[PDB]
Amino acid sequence: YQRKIETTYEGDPADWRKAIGEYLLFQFGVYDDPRSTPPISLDESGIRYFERQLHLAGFDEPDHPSVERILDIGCGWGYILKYLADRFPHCMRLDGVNVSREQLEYCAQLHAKHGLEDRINLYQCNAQDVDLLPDAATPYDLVIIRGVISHFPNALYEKAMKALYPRVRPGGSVVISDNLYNVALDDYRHRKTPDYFAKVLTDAGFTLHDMRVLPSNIDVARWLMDSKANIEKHFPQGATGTLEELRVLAENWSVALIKNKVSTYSVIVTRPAA
Ligand SMILES: Nc1ncnc2c1ncn2[C@@H]1O[C@H](CSCC[C@H](N)C(=O)O)[C@@H](O)[C@H]1O
Ligand code: NA
Ligand code: NA
Repeated sequence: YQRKIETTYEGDPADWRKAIGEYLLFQFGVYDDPRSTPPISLDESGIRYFERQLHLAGFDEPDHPSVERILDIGCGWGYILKYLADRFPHCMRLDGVNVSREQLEYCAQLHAKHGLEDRINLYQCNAQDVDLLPDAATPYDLVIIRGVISHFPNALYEKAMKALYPRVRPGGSVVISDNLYNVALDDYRHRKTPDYFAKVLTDAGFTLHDMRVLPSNIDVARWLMDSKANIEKHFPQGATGTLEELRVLAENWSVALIKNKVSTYSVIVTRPAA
């Protein structure tokens, strides 16, 4: 299982920057932010989407909880952790978990470029093993799971949430983005529905704060077709590996989004007080 994930994300980050943007954010974007000046890049749409999730989780309210420890589960190429270090300058502990050694090497380089290595800790760790993270005595105020659970089988997703719940502070937020199938059954010719997806979280003990389609189907399609155009512009001789797979997937996934067969969801849950 884990070797397949490692193979998927082992490619040169410089090639990925040409495909998905300089920030290497890989869970779509929003094209509706009044602060965005068109044309809207993948970097811009991705960050504005993440900012909208933090807004929906209550972090623009002046009396939100003090963000003292952060976890990013499946932290990709590390820009969400960089953004969060800038967003919460008083947060002196941000932890990233990832199975991809190539992505973690890039994360360490990005964080070192910004002098963030004393605030951001990196762990080569499966999501199911978050119970192994150091200092259980300091719970997490904010946990990010951005485009990761779609890579998990149902047993792994349930096991990971069971491991995560004790590590979240009461009143702390888990801010999730994932790619779901809108209906349980489609014509014959890691599938999760919204009801199933939310029930894993509430069964684990979390309380729903907000769940909605975000980005919109047409915004996810825009992100995919802009990434496809980037790959075709920057690899005119032909793409290889995961970037060729993304180029092909962009059209098929965009069609499914236009037909409303699949959507991307923002899912925010909190740990309740005992
Ligand atoms: N079981 C697992 N445990 C930890 N990380 C996992 C995982 N399965 C997938 N991943 C990681 O999940 C990420 C999916 S891509 C999304 C990356 C990042 N969160 C972003 O929003 O840009 C990759 O970093 C991949 O290596
Ligand atoms: Na390159
Ligand atoms: Na690896």
